[PDB]
Amino acid sequence: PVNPEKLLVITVATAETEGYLRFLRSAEFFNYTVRTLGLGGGQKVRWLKKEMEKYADREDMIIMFVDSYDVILAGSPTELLKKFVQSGSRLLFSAESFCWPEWGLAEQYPEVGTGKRFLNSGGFIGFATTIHQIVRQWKYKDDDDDQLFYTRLYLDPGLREKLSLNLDHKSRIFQNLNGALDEVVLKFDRNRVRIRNVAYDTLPIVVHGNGPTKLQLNYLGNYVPNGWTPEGGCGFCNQDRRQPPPRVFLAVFVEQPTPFLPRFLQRLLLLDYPPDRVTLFLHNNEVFHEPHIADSWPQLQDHFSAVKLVGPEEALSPGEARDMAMDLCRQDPECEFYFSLDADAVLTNLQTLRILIEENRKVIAPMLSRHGKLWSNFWGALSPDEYYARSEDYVELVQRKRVGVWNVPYISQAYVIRGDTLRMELPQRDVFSGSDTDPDMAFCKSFRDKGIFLHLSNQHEFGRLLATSRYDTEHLHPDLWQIFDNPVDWKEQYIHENYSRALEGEGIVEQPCPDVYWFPLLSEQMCDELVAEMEHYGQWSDSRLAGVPTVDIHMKQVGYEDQWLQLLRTYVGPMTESLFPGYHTKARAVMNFVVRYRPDEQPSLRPHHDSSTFTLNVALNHKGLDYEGGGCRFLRYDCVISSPRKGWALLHPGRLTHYHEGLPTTWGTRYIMVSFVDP
Amino acid sequence: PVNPEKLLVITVATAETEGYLRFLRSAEFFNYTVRTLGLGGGQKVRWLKKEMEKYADREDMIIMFVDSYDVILAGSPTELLKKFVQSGSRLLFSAESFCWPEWGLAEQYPEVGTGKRFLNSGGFIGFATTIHQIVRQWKYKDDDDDQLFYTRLYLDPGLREKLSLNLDHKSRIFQNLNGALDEVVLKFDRNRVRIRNVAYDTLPIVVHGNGPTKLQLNYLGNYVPNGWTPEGGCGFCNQDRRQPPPRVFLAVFVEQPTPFLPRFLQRLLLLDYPPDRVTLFLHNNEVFHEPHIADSWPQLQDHFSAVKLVGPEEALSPGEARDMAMDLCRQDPECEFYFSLDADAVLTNLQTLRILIEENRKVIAPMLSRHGKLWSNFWGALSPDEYYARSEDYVELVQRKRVGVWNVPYISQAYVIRGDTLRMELPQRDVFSGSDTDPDMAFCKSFRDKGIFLHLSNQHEFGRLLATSRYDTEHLHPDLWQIFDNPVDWKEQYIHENYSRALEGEGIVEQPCPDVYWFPLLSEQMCDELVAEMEHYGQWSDSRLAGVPTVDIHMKQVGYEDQWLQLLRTYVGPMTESLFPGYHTKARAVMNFVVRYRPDEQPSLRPHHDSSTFTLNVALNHKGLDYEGGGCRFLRYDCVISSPRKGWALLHPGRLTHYHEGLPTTWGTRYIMVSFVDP
Ligand SMILES: *[C@@H]1O[C@H](CO)[C@@H](O[C@@H]2O[C@H](CO)[C@@H](O)[C@H](O)[C@H]2NC(C)=O)[C@H](O)[C@H]1NC(C)=O
Ligand SMILES: *[C@@H]1O[C@H](CO)[C@@H](O[C@@H]2O[C@H](CO)[C@@H](O)[C@H](O)[C@H]2NC(C)=O)[C@H](O)[C@H]1NC(C)=O
Ligand SMILES: *[C@@H]1O[C@H](CO)[C@@H](O)[C@H](O)[C@H]1NC(C)=O
Ligand SMILES: *[C@@H]1O[C@H](CO)[C@@H](O)[C@H](O)[C@H]1NC(C)=O
Ligand SMILES: O=C(O)CCC(=O)C(=O)O
Ligand SMILES: O=C(O)CCC(=O)C(=O)O
Ligand SMILES: [Fe+2]
Ligand SMILES: [Fe+2]
Ligand SMILES: [Mn+2]
Ligand SMILES: [Mn+2]
Ligand SMILES: [Mn+2]
Ligand SMILES: [Mn+2]
Repeated sequence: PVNPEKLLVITVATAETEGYLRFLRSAEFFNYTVRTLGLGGGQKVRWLKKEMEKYADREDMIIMFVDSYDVILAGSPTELLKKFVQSGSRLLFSAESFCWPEWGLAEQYPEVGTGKRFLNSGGFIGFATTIHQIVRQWKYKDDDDDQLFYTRLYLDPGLREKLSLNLDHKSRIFQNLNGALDEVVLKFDRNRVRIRNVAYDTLPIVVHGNGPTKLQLNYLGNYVPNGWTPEGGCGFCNQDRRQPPPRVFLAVFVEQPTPFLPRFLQRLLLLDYPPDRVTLFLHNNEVFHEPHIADSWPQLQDHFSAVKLVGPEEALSPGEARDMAMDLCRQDPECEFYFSLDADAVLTNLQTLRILIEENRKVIAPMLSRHGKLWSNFWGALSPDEYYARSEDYVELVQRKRVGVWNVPYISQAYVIRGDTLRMELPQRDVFSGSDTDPDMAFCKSFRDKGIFLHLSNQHEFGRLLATSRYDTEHLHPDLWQIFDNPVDWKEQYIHENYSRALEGEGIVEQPCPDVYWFPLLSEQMCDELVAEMEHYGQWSDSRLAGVPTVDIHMKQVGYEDQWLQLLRTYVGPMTESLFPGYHTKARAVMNFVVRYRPDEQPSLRPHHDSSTFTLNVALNHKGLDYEGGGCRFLRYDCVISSPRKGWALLHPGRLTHYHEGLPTTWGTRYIMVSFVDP
Repeated sequence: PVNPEKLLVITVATAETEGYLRFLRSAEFFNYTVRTLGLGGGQKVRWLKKEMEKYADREDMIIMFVDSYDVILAGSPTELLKKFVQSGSRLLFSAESFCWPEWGLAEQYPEVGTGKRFLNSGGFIGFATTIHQIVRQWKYKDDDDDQLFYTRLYLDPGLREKLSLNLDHKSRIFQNLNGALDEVVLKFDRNRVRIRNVAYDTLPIVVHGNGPTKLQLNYLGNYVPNGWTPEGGCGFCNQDRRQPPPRVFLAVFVEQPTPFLPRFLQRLLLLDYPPDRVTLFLHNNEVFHEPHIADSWPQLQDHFSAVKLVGPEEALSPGEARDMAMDLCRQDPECEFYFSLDADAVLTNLQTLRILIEENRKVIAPMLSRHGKLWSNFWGALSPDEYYARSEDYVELVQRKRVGVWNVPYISQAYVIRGDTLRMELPQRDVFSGSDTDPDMAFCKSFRDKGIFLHLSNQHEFGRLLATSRYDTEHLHPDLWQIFDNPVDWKEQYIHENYSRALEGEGIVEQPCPDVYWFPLLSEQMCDELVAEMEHYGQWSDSRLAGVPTVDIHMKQVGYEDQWLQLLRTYVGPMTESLFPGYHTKARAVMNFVVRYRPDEQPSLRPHHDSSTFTLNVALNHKGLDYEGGGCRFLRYDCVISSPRKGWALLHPGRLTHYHEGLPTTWGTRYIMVSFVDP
């Protein structure tokens, strides 16, 4: 039984990158001793050769040399030394599928049955004496290949047998990922994750993301060895910092017509971060949003430490605008953090900026998804063309079956970047631009090209993404038509704030007349925009029974029937079934129309029955302020609703029993919305 | 100016028939002096010749000889004498269109332009001396024609010129009806009626219904001269009597299957006449009515002085049965009046027998019509074939625009006959039988053949006639299907007695639950016969909405849909419009059915909505006596109708609001009738 205190791990690193630190944390988890050369590829052997002179006689010592930037450790020193002894080798190299650099040498390699045949110098383990005898032979220069130097020495059949050199053909200790991606799966335990090679049924110690397998290693690195575990949750999510706070440049990008932009702009005033510590940059590419931004700008200027607007007049491309905002932070030594936030990102968590800063990463994004769907502001995997690909754990992340902070190949729409990273590691201006590749992908490639991890946190609920795809802007109030595409935000803007409480009970609903129910339905903004949309149409004027017309406009005339029918199904239907227990509705309504009452034209509506099972009657403006005059009188009951409430609706039967009358409007203008449901 | 005291009217009569008395009353109206020969046709001249010897020298005297049985006087003696002087004749005969008996003598008659050419001995006026010179020449015998005797003397041209004989060619004084029916119309005044000859524009004094114009004279006799006047009403209706009362034989004839016979039999017990003075004869030709009559017979026997039933077993024809009943009165000297009453005659006036007896006629019928139509129990006129013909005043009589007691050619279904008339004037037994002519016409001919008037009184409202035409007897309770043909009697039997008061108001209708109305609709007899008709069918088992069947029978299965739909239109529709002001109904209902609740089969009905605008729910039996168990529960109201009332119906909305439940029937059997109206 070899002594773990006799095992030394040697690696090379010239900077403490995130990949090097990820390797080190995996080594510390298993209590390895690590010796790092070069913190102050032929240069690797030069440093190792020098380092090995101290151990030229140490037959008692076992040394494992591995890369660090693209390596993680998955097993303990005890298991590692046990497998090394089981190999019966005195210096065991990692094996792989490809013979590089010299392809011609593939002939001299011994025949291997089912295992890997060729050597890989990214990982080997052996006695210090044997290793010293190999690396002392290096005399070349730093730019010459170390793989071929180790190669050439191995294919010397006399030296291979003298020093007992071997390759780990079946990945018992070393797992090189290149050419073996389909052999490697995660193997889970309670508080630990490692990999299994399903082709050889081994549990390797060293995971080497050699070649173009860096993202596959980033994926494995999110779990192995203590990254995320079924019982402890994620391991580095808590350890890395899970009076005044840092100064932030907040950059907002409006690159397309976007629903609910006034709501987004107002939400910027609500973010829970000292506004005297935030500098706002806003780029707007759309003339459609200029009034929205002009409306909000006085509040934004009074809120934040400084503000800057770059408008459509400047004709900046999205990539040119993102380069500009990011460089404004880069060239300002007081910008400690850069917060990029796209207009289609809805932040429900107002502490999002604090939470992301505390995670203490170079680059980190909050996870945001389209409501109820899988599409999110990140990708788990890339196609070889850098097109989207679904990763093995993407659904679990999006559905928050697994929460944590994840190393991912692509993020978008919202991220927080350390300002010192922009200055020291990505100093160039062409981060998003400079190629015909998409600006958002060019950004991610730029960071991946520097070995900077792109982190994604689903540790908290942060918000959602708006659908902007086919946002029809040919309306006076286009967000009225957003009931299908963004129903969550449509509800928060247009459905009455106290509706849900009324639907759930709590005594909001009233019964002012027998079997006439009264509940809040529409917000004041919905009422104003619906009225304004009706008057914008302008062409004013039904299924009533007396023994009966109104000046009105039907939803179909203005192209709002399908939308109003959706509101009926989603909000009125459930309300009716709660208030008339035993009745069930699909919210059929052929008659949906706004009627206008004025003393100048039609001020009243004579007694009648509606052609409906029940009628919805929503006031749309204020009694007293917008009109003087009565509301609705149900004759068989001697009951009048004298004071209608703007966003509140009446629910009453349409036939037989509720003969009703529209009392004359005596001043101003009275607008109501009425649907004859279930005819 | 000739003196009216110098005018003597001479007529002949061997008995004081109604026609003679009608003539006399018309003579008394104008204050004529009448000398009647023979109260103790050649015999007419013999009596006149003898009578004239007293006046052979009376040049101061004017004498008018007229028949009496078929004559009425229409003008005064003053007008008569004025016209006689204007004629410039000394003996003026009536003229007519036909030369009888000898047709050959038509040549010797003087040419007449537009007027009547030939003589008629039924009426003439002249000086007593001139008349004596003519009638003293008669020496023949009583069976020889008087017309030819007067004829032959007139066509003697020398005697015609010597005595100044003339004919009333243009009907200035005498109006013979035969051959001039289209020349004669009534001329009305305030308190007097006479005739005008429109062909000559005259106002005759003497109306002679000679030949086959006796019925036309009877028609004129109903008005002329003081018969019926626009301002005094009828003149003989009041004058002829308009402790114990006379004994009556009441004869009832059931000659066809007749609706509501139990009601007729019960009504016999209600007639306002001392039953100890009435003897009941009832003939029933129908086996269908034997149970009806057997049911009633103990009450009838205990009510009347004596009773006799002649059943279908005897195989009497209608004419043989009417002869038998009438002869039972004829051969009984204690039968002072015979009252014949057909089963299809509904007497609403319970004093009908008293009223008709008081009118003091030989034969008189109360006017009865089919409800709302013109057909009645009398004819105003006959075709020459004795088929029905409409008279000039028939509609006025039927509509009671003119009321009185009318001399008519035909009566049926109800009449009161003086018993002494049967004994002394119509002693034969073959009154209705003896020929292939219809029994009811043979009866009328028999009386007309004896100069007996058939009177008809519409002075009061007496009753109506049932439709019996196509009475379908293939039912357990055939009168249930009589809603179309006899709706007045159908209502009195089957509609709840307090329905009409409830429809008119008066606080009968109740509202036990909100918008559930409760009113009496069906009589207990309707409920029992409907239930019994359902069980007679036997084959027990819908448009309900829950989140829902019943053991029931639909009206269509038993052939009662059209009838029930008529009840809905006539009685439920108006009730619904009164109780739901503003709602209007045509009473559409596709679902009409009786459901049965029993603990053994289906005892309850789970909560549901009906497929209807409103639902009619009529209990059909008694809670407690027929079943134990609850009724109807409306869930949204916490309101139960625990005690249903047998003939009462519930009226409630069918959709949205009145989710309702049929509480379990725990004993017996519960029957209800339900219609889903206006689906
Ligand atoms: C929704 O309901 C809330 C509370 O039921 C309303 O807020 C109240 O408004 C009155 C005056 O308008 C205040 O005196 C109360 O203190 C408020 N309550 C709370 C809890 O703030 C609110 O106005 C309703 N929304 C709308 C649109 O009418
Ligand atoms: C129709 O209504 C009348 C009166 O409203 C009911 O007759 C009453 O019946 C009660 C007992 O049943 C008596 O005490 C009253 O004196 C009766 N009133 C009269 C005026 O006679 C009658 O029962 C109702 N008809 C039905 C079929 O229920
Ligand atoms: C690492 O070593 C320490 C003692 O220095 C020990 O307490 C700890 O449990 C070890 N951890 C592992 C994973 O071996
Ligand atoms: C008939 O004569 C009487 C007098 O005797 C007279 O009062 C009456 O008015 C007369 N009537 C007519 C109709 O001439
Ligand atoms: O003015 C009102 O409140 C009644 C409107 C109404 O009943 C209708 O539009 O049918
Ligand atoms: O039993 C009752 O009273 C309810 C009957 C009912 O609602 C129905 O027949 O639809
Ligand atoms: Fe209405
Ligand atoms: Fe029902
Ligand atoms: Mn490497
Ligand atoms: Mn309209
Ligand atoms: Mn005569
Ligand atoms: Mn049924």
